[PDB]
Amino acid sequence: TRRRTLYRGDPGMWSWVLHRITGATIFFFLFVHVLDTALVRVSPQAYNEVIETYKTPIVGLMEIGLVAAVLFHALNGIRVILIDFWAKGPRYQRQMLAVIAGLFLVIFIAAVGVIGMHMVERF
Amino acid sequence: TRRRTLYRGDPGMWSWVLHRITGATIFFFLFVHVLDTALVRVSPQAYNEVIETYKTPIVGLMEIGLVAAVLFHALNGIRVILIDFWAKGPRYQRQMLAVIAGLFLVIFIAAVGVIGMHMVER
Amino acid sequence: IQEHRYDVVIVGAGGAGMRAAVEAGPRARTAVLTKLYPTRSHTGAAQGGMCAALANVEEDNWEWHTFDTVKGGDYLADQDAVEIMCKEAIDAVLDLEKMGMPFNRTPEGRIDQRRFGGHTRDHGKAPVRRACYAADRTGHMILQTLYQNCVKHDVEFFNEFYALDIALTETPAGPVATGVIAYELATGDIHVFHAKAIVFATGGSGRMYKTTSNAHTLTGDGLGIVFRKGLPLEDMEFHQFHPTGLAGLGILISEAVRGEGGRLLNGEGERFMERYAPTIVDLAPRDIVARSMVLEVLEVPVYPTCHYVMGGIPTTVNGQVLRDNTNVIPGLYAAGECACVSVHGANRLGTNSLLDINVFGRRAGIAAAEYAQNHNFVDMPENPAEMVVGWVGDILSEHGNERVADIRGALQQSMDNNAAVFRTEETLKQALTDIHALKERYSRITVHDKGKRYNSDLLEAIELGFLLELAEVTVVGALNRKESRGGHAREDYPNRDDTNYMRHTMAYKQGTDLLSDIRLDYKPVVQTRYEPME
Amino acid sequence: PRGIPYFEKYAWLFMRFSGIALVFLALGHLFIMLMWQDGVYRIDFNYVAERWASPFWQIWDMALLWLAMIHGANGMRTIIGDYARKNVTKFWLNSLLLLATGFTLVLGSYVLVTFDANIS
Amino acid sequence: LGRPAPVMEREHDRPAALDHPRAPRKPRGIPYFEKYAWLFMRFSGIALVFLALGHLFIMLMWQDGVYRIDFNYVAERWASPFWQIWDMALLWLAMIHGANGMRTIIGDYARKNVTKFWLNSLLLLATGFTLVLGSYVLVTFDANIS
Amino acid sequence: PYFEKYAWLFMRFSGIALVFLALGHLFIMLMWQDGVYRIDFNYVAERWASPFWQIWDMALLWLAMIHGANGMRTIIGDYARKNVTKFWLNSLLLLATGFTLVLGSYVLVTFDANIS
Ligand SMILES: Cc1cc2nc3c(=O)[nH]c(=O)nc-3n(C[C@H](O)[C@H](O)[C@H](O)COP(=O)(O)OP(=O)(O)OC[C@H]3O[C@@H](n4cnc5c(N)ncnc54)[C@H](O)[C@@H]3O)c2cc1C
Ligand SMILES: CCCCCCCCCCCCCCCC(=O)OC[C@H](COP(=O)(O)O)OC(=O)CCCCCCCCCCCCCCC
Ligand code: HEM
Ligand code: HEM
Ligand code: HEM
Repeated sequence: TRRRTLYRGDPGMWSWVLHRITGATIFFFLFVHVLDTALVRVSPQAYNEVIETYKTPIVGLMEIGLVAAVLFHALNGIRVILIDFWAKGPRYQRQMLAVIAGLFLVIFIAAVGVIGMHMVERF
Repeated sequence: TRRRTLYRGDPGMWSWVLHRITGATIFFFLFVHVLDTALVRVSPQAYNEVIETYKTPIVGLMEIGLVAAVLFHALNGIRVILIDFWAKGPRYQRQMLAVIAGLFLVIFIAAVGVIGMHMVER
Repeated sequence: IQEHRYDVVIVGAGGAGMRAAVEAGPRARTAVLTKLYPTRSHTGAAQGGMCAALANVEEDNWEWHTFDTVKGGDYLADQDAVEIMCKEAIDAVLDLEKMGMPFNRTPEGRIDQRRFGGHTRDHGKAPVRRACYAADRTGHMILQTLYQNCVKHDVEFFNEFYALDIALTETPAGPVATGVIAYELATGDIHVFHAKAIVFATGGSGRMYKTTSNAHTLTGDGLGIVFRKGLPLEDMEFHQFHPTGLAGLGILISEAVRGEGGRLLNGEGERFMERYAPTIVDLAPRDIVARSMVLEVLEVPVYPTCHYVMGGIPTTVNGQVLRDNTNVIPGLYAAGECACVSVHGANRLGTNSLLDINVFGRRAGIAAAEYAQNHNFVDMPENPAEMVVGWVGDILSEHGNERVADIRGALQQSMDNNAAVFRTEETLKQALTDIHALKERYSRITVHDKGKRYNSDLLEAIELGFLLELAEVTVVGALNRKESRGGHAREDYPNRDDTNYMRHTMAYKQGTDLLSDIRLDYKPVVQTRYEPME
Repeated sequence: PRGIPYFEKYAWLFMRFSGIALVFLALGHLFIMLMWQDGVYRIDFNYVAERWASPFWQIWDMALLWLAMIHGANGMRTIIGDYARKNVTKFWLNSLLLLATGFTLVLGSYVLVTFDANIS
Repeated sequence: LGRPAPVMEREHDRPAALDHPRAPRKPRGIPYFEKYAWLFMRFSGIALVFLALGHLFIMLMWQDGVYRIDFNYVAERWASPFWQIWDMALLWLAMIHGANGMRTIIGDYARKNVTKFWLNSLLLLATGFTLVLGSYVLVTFDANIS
Repeated sequence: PYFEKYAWLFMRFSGIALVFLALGHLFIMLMWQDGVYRIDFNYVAERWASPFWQIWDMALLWLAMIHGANGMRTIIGDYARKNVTKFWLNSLLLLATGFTLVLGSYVLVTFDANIS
């Protein structure tokens, strides 16, 4: 028997689950992408072939998704490092969390705007 | 509260103080040497510039001081290694110290003579 | 039906139970029977301090404490045991500290003490700063420390084991206690623990009142068990009703109002306590304060709540269950709030309870361990669990038109409207008729589980039986005592008749079924130096 | 005493310190790649070759590779330790992780160290 | 009146019960790390005698000392496997030697454990930076840089 | 602690890898075209102009040297009677292994075809 139920606890819990998910995302991408970059010790034409197949609109929205993942992971990791090293850290947990929510929204709407204007002028 | 006391102990104590001081001197100099040598991957002219500024009389006196630091550190470190490995080391401590005082004197005055000749002929 | 061969067997895990367990832990092969976990015990509810004359902040000796404790109990306390308790109280507090308890410390670093109630300088002069405390949470720290030490010395706890009766073996020199028949809640299996000594530390019994301050698990089972085995109970009609009682439910309000400017304003918009009892503002004894408030109501909201029971199993100083006035049951000990060593007498002084449990739990544990070392196993009768197994089976396999909840609710409502802070003759007789009717209704009740894994209506019904017995004892004793002394207070006879009633009253169970009679004997009060005066 | 003593303390500290460094490394990489001149739409072999003709970017990319791979490998070690129920599964998954991490570090280091602009 | 009790708390992060008088002294680090750091200082000193003193001799005393040194001199010396390996061994041995020595120095001059932690972190950072920069310059050097 | 368990496991795993590495090396060297009788600097230079063979030889060097060094550590531990002898023999082994790894890695990393 296995019951299925949602705990509905702190917001730091959802921060941690997003942290874990985005970290694993970047790890798998990094494996694949170090390979395709290692294709540069083979041929300029091989490298150009591959990275040109990386210039499609699907891969563009995926670039936006990966930008989001790395940005959230970086901000939340700063929060975690602060909690651990700063002695008054655990008191301002939720303050830091709201601050990095704000920073993420700002920087990410800016980054989507820039990447979007590039994708627009490229079509 | 804090009192100022000179303990006035063994000569091995002053050997250890000098060993510590000269070792830290070499450590900091080495940080700087490695940076200014890393400057060899940017251009020939940048490297030539900074080392031409390292060929002055002030830096010549400093290089003599660095020779002294490295020489004393090496010799007293040989003494320390012998004390730790050779089973009759601790007996002959304080004779090793006289030996390395003499060695430092001869090697240092020879080296400073050669370096002073180089610095004169310019 | 398992059977364990053991030595000193402690029934309870509160302050007294775990004190006895850390004493008789190394000395013998001890088992501890608890119906809760050792840290869910009432002791943990204790917010106040624990007073012992350590003389750190001020200077005070143990004779001042002895006088305070003898005058508080309205001259019914055995002054032998009072002296012994104070003298050992100093060292009991120190031993708790040396076991690791986090007391509050003085600028110099010994132990901090603060004032409490009627602990006065010498025979009524000034407060003394006597009560040693840990925080707003003193009983919890005592409980945690004793449990940590029982963990350290690797005591064998039997958690959630409802001890339902004891096996008394009869010998030519009388009866002798052999084993305890427990009911493991977790598996339904009856266990029989064979012991040489048996310590009862099962706490008090306030749950026979509607509005009370005791845990839901404080029904009174040491009292009920030793009262069913034929042994007596001492002066059960002395219940201390606390004044601050959160008129809604009954929770105690000794949280903050105690050591501050609590303006007891009641009636419509008036202050009363000095209109009634001047010469002291509001630090009068708890029973006096409660009588005042109640007779005021008879002419944040608070209301008195049954708080403590001064009666219980009669006991010597070394912790032995004396059978009548001078005999003793061999191999049977008692400690804590279930035991009546006759220290509080007719009214309990604040902070003397944790003190009492420490001192006399240690004494009873030592005594039971050394008895188990000296003597040996005596015998046991044939399959001594027949009565308990028949009891449980009879309760289980039957169907009746009564519910434990309704019987218990009616018992508590009657015992609260009648045998309470003010009680009268016709009042107590109404209570007696009500308890007899409820006792004959308890014969036909039902349980709705019939399972054997975690059966709780079963034990709820058994505890209701215990409560009915103790309620009968209380009402009949309080109908007997025709005076107003201490927590007891009658409106027919309103002043302390010291010519006939300066004597403990003891109750013996004649029959064996529920509806039976009770014989009321007496017991003299040991007197050393403090003759009555007021 | 289940593993190497004081290994968990230093893995913990390494995650913190490599995070502090990877903020700059990874976010500067993403910035300069995606939102500087034409983003991806300027990237090709010539772009890579003129970027890797600079000690700055060479050391930047090697530090990024090593820090990111050791960081991710330690994090996935933690994830495996929290999700694998059988000890044999945990053993073989940690071995697969170690193999893939070693292969990626070897390949990336080879490419960086050996890259030559003039290949054809 | 009595004598106020002595406070045993050194700093907030330090359990006082760690410096209890009757507390058992047990090792507070990786086992056998100090033995091997000690042995490393001895052996790397034996190697550094030759490496460092030969470096100093050839630089300062051989032909015209520093007054001959420039890019072309460096580029002629590093065209030889002998001098390449000599300088790589010198860099690695000297930096690990000095960093372990300064580990000792910090450990016995820092009064607080927080200061010790952060100075050891700064030391490890500076040593790592110098090692990777020197290794990069040695490995990836080309005389035809311009 | 746990150093012997991991040295044991390393011998097993490096053996599995070294089967392919070492036996492919021996095959391609001795019994492909003319065996040794074709080997010279030009052969080495055209073999080491390939990422395949470069990584093959570096993996072979590192795995083979750590494997052999651990095995000889075991042999010394089983044959050396005095603790001083064991100490100085393990130090000589560590020195020779480090020197060989340093020299082989230098040669691989720094090899240039156009030397004269
Ligand atoms: C709210 C409140 C506040 C109080 N404040 C104070 C104060 O400030 N100062 C003070 O001195 N006193 C105070 N008291 C009273 C005092 O704490 C008690 O005298 C003391 O707690 C007595 O505990 P005990 O050792 O008798 O056992 P308790 O801790 O009361 O518990 C009895 C134990 O026996 C076990 N047990 C019971 N029945 C059975 C059974 N049938 N089978 C097996 N095991 C059983 C239970 O597991 C339980 O742990 C307070 C009481 C209450 C309710
Ligand atoms: C464990 C720690 C490891 C640290 C690794 C992190 C590295 C992250 C990126 C850092 C790269 C450093 C390489 C420098 C190469 C470079 O800039 O030099 C490369 C530059 C080209 O830079 P750009 O193309 O980006 O403009 O060439 C120049 O023309 C620079 C002109 C003069 C610069 C002098 C720098 C020489 C050495 C001084 C270093 C400064 C550090 C000071 C410390 C006190
Ligand atoms: C290549 C880039 C990165 C990769 C592959 C990566 C991967 C991971 C993974 C898989 C985890 C495990 C998550 C978990 O255990 O819950 C993790 C944790 C962590 N990451 Fe990263 N991450 C990267 C970048 C960053 C950055 C830029 C920071 C900036 C501070 C950072 C800070 C942290 C921290 C502090 C942790 C520890 C989290 C914890 O222990 O709870 N990471 N990383
Ligand atoms: C040149 C030959 C050298 C020899 C023979 C040598 C020997 C030694 C020895 C044996 C010690 C340990 C001393 C002790 O523990 O008491 C030591 C310490 C030290 N060495 Fe060296 N060393 C040499 C070069 C260097 C170099 C090149 C550096 C730095 C770049 C250096 C920096 C240090 C430092 C800082 C210490 C710590 C001093 C102390 O803790 O007392 N040494 N040296
Ligand atoms: C070619 C494929 C190889 C395989 C499959 C292999 C496998 C093994 C294994 C499993 C062991 C452990 C034996 C034991 O623990 O009892 C071992 C030991 C050893 N190996 Fe290898 N090995 C290989 C190649 C090599 C190479 C290339 C070297 C040296 C360069 C080497 C040197 C040694 C030595 C010296 C031992 C110690 C023997 C002992 O302690 O009994 N082996 N080998």
